[PDB]
Amino acid sequence: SNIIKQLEQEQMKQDVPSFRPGDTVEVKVWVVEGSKKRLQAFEGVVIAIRNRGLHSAFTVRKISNGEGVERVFQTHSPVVDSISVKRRGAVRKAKLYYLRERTGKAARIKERLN
Amino acid sequence: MRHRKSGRQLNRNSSHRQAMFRNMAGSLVRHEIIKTTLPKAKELRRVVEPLITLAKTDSVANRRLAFARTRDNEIVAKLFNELGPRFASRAGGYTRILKCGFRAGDNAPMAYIELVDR
Amino acid sequence: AVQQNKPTRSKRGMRRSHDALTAVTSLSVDKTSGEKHLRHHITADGYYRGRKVIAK
Amino acid sequence: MIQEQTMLNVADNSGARRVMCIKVLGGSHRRYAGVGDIIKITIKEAIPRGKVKKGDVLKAVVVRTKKGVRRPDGSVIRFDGNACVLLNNNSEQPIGTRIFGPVTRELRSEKFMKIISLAPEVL
Amino acid sequence: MIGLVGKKVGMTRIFTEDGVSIPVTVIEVEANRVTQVKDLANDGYRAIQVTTGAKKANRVTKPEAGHFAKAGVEAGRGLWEFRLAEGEEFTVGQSISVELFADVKKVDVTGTSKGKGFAGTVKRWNFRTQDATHGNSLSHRVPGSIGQNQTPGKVFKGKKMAGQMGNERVTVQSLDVVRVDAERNLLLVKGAVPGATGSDLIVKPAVKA
RNA sequence: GAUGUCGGCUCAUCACAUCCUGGGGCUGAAGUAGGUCCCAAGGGUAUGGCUGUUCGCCAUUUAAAGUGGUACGCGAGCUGGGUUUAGAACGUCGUGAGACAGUUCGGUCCCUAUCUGCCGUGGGCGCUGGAGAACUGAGGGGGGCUGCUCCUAGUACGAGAGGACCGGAGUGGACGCAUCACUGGUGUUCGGGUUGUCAUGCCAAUGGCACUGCCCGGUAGCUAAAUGCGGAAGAGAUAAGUGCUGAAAGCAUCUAAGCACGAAACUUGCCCCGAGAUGAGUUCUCCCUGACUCCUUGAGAGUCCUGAAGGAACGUUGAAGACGACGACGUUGAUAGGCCGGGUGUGUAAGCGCAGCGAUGCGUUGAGCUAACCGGUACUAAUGAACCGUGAGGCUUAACCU
RNA sequence: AAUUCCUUGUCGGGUAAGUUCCGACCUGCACGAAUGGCGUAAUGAUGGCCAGGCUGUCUCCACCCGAGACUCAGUGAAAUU
RNA sequence: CACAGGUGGUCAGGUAGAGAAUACCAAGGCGCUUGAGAGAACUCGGGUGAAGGAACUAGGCAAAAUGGUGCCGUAACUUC
RNA sequence: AGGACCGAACCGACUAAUGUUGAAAAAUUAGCGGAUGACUUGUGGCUGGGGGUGAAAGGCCAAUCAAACCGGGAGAUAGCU
Ligand SMILES: *C(=O)[C@H](CCSC)NC=O
Ligand SMILES: [Mg+2]
Ligand SMILES: [Mg+2]
Ligand SMILES: [Mg+2]
Ligand SMILES: [Mg+2]
Ligand SMILES: [Mg+2]
Ligand SMILES: [Mg+2]
Ligand SMILES: [Mg+2]
Ligand SMILES: [Mg+2]
Ligand SMILES: [Mg+2]
Ligand SMILES: [Mg+2]
Ligand SMILES: [Mg+2]
Ligand SMILES: [Mg+2]
Ligand SMILES: [Mg+2]
Ligand SMILES: [Mg+2]
Ligand SMILES: [Mg+2]
Ligand SMILES: [Mg+2]
Ligand SMILES: [Mg+2]
Ligand SMILES: [Mg+2]
Ligand SMILES: [Mg+2]
Ligand SMILES: [Mg+2]
Ligand SMILES: [Mg+2]
Ligand SMILES: [Mg+2]
Ligand SMILES: [Mg+2]
Ligand SMILES: [Mg+2]
Ligand SMILES: [Mg+2]
Ligand SMILES: [Mg+2]
Ligand SMILES: [Mg+2]
Ligand SMILES: [Mg+2]
Ligand SMILES: [Mg+2]
Ligand SMILES: [Mg+2]
Ligand SMILES: [Mg+2]
Ligand SMILES: [Mg+2]
Ligand SMILES: [Mg+2]
Ligand SMILES: [Mg+2]
Ligand SMILES: [Mg+2]
Ligand SMILES: [Mg+2]
Ligand SMILES: [Mg+2]
Ligand SMILES: [Mg+2]
Ligand SMILES: [Mg+2]
Ligand SMILES: [Mg+2]
Ligand SMILES: [Mg+2]
Ligand SMILES: [Mg+2]
Ligand SMILES: [Mg+2]
Ligand SMILES: [Mg+2]
Ligand SMILES: [Mg+2]
Ligand SMILES: [Mg+2]
Ligand SMILES: [Mg+2]
Ligand SMILES: [Mg+2]
Ligand SMILES: [Mg+2]
Ligand SMILES: [Mg+2]
Ligand SMILES: [Mg+2]
Ligand SMILES: [Mg+2]
Ligand SMILES: [Mg+2]
Ligand SMILES: [Mg+2]
Ligand SMILES: [Mg+2]
Ligand SMILES: [Mg+2]
Ligand SMILES: [Mg+2]
Ligand SMILES: [Mg+2]
Ligand SMILES: [Mg+2]
Ligand SMILES: [Mg+2]
Ligand SMILES: [Mg+2]
Ligand SMILES: [Mg+2]
Ligand SMILES: [Mg+2]
Ligand SMILES: [Mg+2]
Ligand SMILES: [Mg+2]
Ligand SMILES: [Mg+2]
Ligand SMILES: [Mg+2]
Ligand SMILES: [Mg+2]
Ligand SMILES: [Mg+2]
Ligand SMILES: [Mg+2]
Ligand SMILES: [Mg+2]
Ligand SMILES: [Mg+2]
Ligand SMILES: [Mg+2]
Repeated sequence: SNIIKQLEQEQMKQDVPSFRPGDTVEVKVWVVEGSKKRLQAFEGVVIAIRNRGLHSAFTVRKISNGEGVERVFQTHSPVVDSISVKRRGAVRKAKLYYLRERTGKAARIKERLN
Repeated sequence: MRHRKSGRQLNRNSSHRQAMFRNMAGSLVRHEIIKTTLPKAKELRRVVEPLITLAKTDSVANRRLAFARTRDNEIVAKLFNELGPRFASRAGGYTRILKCGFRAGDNAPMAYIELVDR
Repeated sequence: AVQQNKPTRSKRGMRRSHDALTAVTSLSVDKTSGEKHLRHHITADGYYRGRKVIAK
Repeated sequence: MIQEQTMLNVADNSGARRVMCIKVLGGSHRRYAGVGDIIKITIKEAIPRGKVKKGDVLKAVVVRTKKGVRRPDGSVIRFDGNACVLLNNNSEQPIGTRIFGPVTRELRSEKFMKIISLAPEVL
Repeated sequence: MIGLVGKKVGMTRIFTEDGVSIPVTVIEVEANRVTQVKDLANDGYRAIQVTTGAKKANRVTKPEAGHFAKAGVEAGRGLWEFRLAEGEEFTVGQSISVELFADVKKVDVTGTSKGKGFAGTVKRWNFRTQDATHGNSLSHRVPGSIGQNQTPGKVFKGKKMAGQMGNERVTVQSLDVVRVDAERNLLLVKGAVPGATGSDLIVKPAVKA
């Protein structure tokens, strides 16, 4: 509906860069621990992107301490302070859900030259 | 519940529905007017009209699309050579439905479906 | 799953009271031919709303 | 969502390797336990000279779940396996002196400041 | 006090500056025109009748058109009544806007919920099904027993069975009001309100409190 | 001339001789925690191991894991493990056929609901002229559970160890209502990958079939594991209990008059239905104010003219729906389909060119296709009509204006 | 124990918890030597128990595809009374 | 019964395949003598499923799962 | 070589669901066992009712079996309904 459309567009971010599944990104997200508010970096492969305007989200998977971690960021959430693409990956899919069974040599995403 | 769902099941499976509507669209193209059950015509609209929209702008890719659907060279040739140029100026609604009583065998509400320039 | 006592013709008629058909309210008259046809249906001879839509 | 008969891995150097939930404490007919919910477990596979032996019945706190927790913004954090850190039945303090793998913000509480302080990373 | 009649535009979220996503429902609470004032002396109870929106000229029937023209207001799409507290007093023709919820923190939203059709017992009353296997026969979702035996030899009133579910008036209470934008005629409540998009909602101030 | 007999599952409903929470008395009640008795049935009242078992034991919880009635509730609702068919064997009994509330393995559980009942849902007529809408509200139903932490407060109490009543927040468990913004599920109507094979003359490209062939994602919708909300506060009359004043009985005494307090029970307060509430209510609004016979002169029958508000019917239909019903729209038109733009989804179409001997890669290209979504657009289909509904609405009395 | 009543004998193993199972003891109600005793590799749509994998069997169901059920037209039963 | 049952022999093509299995097809035969619409509960036959994984139950009943060829490797026990 | 192995035809019938006035007076769907043999099958023949035949269940002997079916004794008898 139009009214909802303006209500979303009033809050949507404008600085969000272009990234694709297979890209390695790092997302610095505000952490409010104690009284002090800082930034924490989460870096990993982007395995899913859901585009719905304000309701857009994306899933980042990393391998921390031998423990795979997935995190679904709401792209326009104020907590998601910033995103930066540390590497362009080239894949023939839109959701890389097969990387869950893969680790190490079998979880390598080829670079995208152009 | 079927809220906001679209498309009629017509007491058939999906493969049979697909093949039946392919055949019905072929017949409607070929004869420019056919007599069907009223819901079958109301569902054949949604299949036939996109074929004409596809035929409006001619290309080898569009020919292969309209042949992947329908699957007849005679039908695709007729589409692109007449029904495209004939409907080039009309923005949809290429078909007209005229309820024509009931069927003798099973009291099925029947309707004619026609091309609007026939 | 079966009756214990036989229902009367009274109760049978009471049940069938809702089975009566309903006559068509009023036929429409085609404007050009004057034929009678069901509303929003083409006439027997192929006319509808003042046009010849189907040959024969 | 850890319920009875759920096999959790062990995220500390306390000796256990696989444990099985046997009870979700904290309420009647309670169904599941999330990150930060105390459960009663039994050790099903332990290392030889570890602190605790196979078969013991003792509590544990869930720290990583495949279902994962939801942040107020709507985000979720999903791990690749369910993990718990053993606690003593009475003291309810961690038994292991190390915690492996990440833990989450859901433990930033007085009861689990040990785990938060000894964790590798807190997400 | 009195409420307003709105339309459920849809449901969105609000990202507060502290990174919290409030799931809000958007209600298009436009102006409500008071078509009638009912008092004790003539009606035995104090209430106002309001209308909202606008209806088709040729589909506003002559009695309804006359009733609106008595008040001198443009024919809205419906008529709703709101009972009055003793202090407040309204007059005919007054256009009440969503600014009425400027200082109201919690509201009650009542509307017709979605119609689930003919809902079985498992859906309607959360009856538990029976073993999908282990020998079960044609009774994987049936209600099971529905009574005792020869005593009482009858099924009690109010028994839970299958039937029509939804499509009935439902009131969700004590919803937090997030934003009251009068310039766009909007009300934003924290949470989900009954009914599907486009339905009519009656939003009153909180009554529990 | 048959009332199916244990246990399990689903579903319950009542009693109070109450398990928890709620209010009290006494205590060999310091405090916490008790013991016991009185009032109280609103709500709640475990998951597993063993066994066919209800039961019991045990593990671990919980505020609690109540006792009973209901054909030891519930097989025209499910099961068939037990016991009671026919097979077989063990121990024992008998010479034997065979037998054993001794065991051990195996063993066809039928019914399309007429009536009552219950859950939904309509049709008819009534409600005293007809119609549209809003509603009052008799009456009925739903809901009523509770913990843990923190403050009060290491305060009262206590030798200390220990550790409050009262009051106030925060946060959960179970349960219920709603919803789909989010996390996801499904998504055989969307996109792609690929195997076998057949076909479209062949290459290329596609289509059929193989459970959607097998998969990979996924739009709308519906959904839960997802997210919001609820249990109340207060008021009235009380129970057990506590009293004030107070005699009968110079005192005494909660009572005999009179006054007060008092619980999750009761009546309300919250939510839903609800004027067939035949006691058929109220308030707005709208519509119809023409003649004429006959008489069985009756609240009579009939003819002509007239059909109103409105309704119904038909059509396009819906986040409404089994069918009815309900809602929207019918060209004074966005009701549905199509079309246009977008979103979304999958993921760089075909054709052509280049590199490679070739599979293949690269360029046009993030292209192509894109269901149910969104914003628009009368292009197609919602036709003039016709049909039902009438023509001022009984009598008596009262009060008014005359 | 296909035998064992009392009895869920007692001890040990397996389980958080094991009336079933395995190994023992012997107090054999009421084993026992061709109406065979004790073992026994292989075999079994054989009985009991345990573990790995796997799963809607279940926590707790949700959605979808078809055939009925539902409406319309034609035909048109039955038990029972 | 124009009944999802029973009935002996003979012929037996193409591709993939060990195959008279199986998948698609030729030659040939057939769409099964009621259909049409809607897309409720519930039943039947199927598909998929978050986290868990026998906690279900009399019992893993049912379903899920394994599944081919070549090579490597293979325990207790044994009548070898 | 083999009463060998895996597995179609062929023979059976272990589990489940359906059905239980069924499509069928014992079947269908999904699995399941044997599948060169104590196999299976066509055709013809033989054995008959206190008798046959039986790798044994009181099984089978024309949808009938602790003694077939048909006719007769026979209108058996019925202290029973
Ligand atoms: C026993 O009393 C009897 C069962 C014996 S039949 C195997 N029950 C009758 O109701
Ligand atoms: Mg639609
Ligand atoms: Mg049909
Ligand atoms: Mg197919
Ligand atoms: Mg009788
Ligand atoms: Mg009828
Ligand atoms: Mg609906
Ligand atoms: Mg259950
Ligand atoms: Mg079943
Ligand atoms: Mg009888
Ligand atoms: Mg009592
Ligand atoms: Mg009561
Ligand atoms: Mg009460
Ligand atoms: Mg028990
Ligand atoms: Mg077990
Ligand atoms: Mg058992
Ligand atoms: Mg009983
Ligand atoms: Mg009972
Ligand atoms: Mg029973
Ligand atoms: Mg039954
Ligand atoms: Mg019964
Ligand atoms: Mg009965
Ligand atoms: Mg049995
Ligand atoms: Mg026997
Ligand atoms: Mg009766
Ligand atoms: Mg959702
Ligand atoms: Mg949406
Ligand atoms: Mg998804
Ligand atoms: Mg979805
Ligand atoms: Mg899919
Ligand atoms: Mg090719
Ligand atoms: Mg074919
Ligand atoms: Mg005195
Ligand atoms: Mg896109
Ligand atoms: Mg392609
Ligand atoms: Mg014993
Ligand atoms: Mg033990
Ligand atoms: Mg023991
Ligand atoms: Mg033993
Ligand atoms: Mg012996
Ligand atoms: Mg002996
Ligand atoms: Mg002897
Ligand atoms: Mg022997
Ligand atoms: Mg054998
Ligand atoms: Mg197991
Ligand atoms: Mg019929
Ligand atoms: Mg036939
Ligand atoms: Mg044969
Ligand atoms: Mg062949
Ligand atoms: Mg074959
Ligand atoms: Mg052929
Ligand atoms: Mg269906
Ligand atoms: Mg099913
Ligand atoms: Mg499946
Ligand atoms: Mg699952
Ligand atoms: Mg998936
Ligand atoms: Mg999974
Ligand atoms: Mg159990
Ligand atoms: Mg069990
Ligand atoms: Mg099985
Ligand atoms: Mg052999
Ligand atoms: Mg045999
Ligand atoms: Mg078979
Ligand atoms: Mg076989
Ligand atoms: Mg064998
Ligand atoms: Mg074999
Ligand atoms: Mg022979
Ligand atoms: Mg003889
Ligand atoms: Mg015998
Ligand atoms: Mg016989
Ligand atoms: Mg004899
Ligand atoms: Mg004689
Ligand atoms: Mg005789
Ligand atoms: Mg006789």
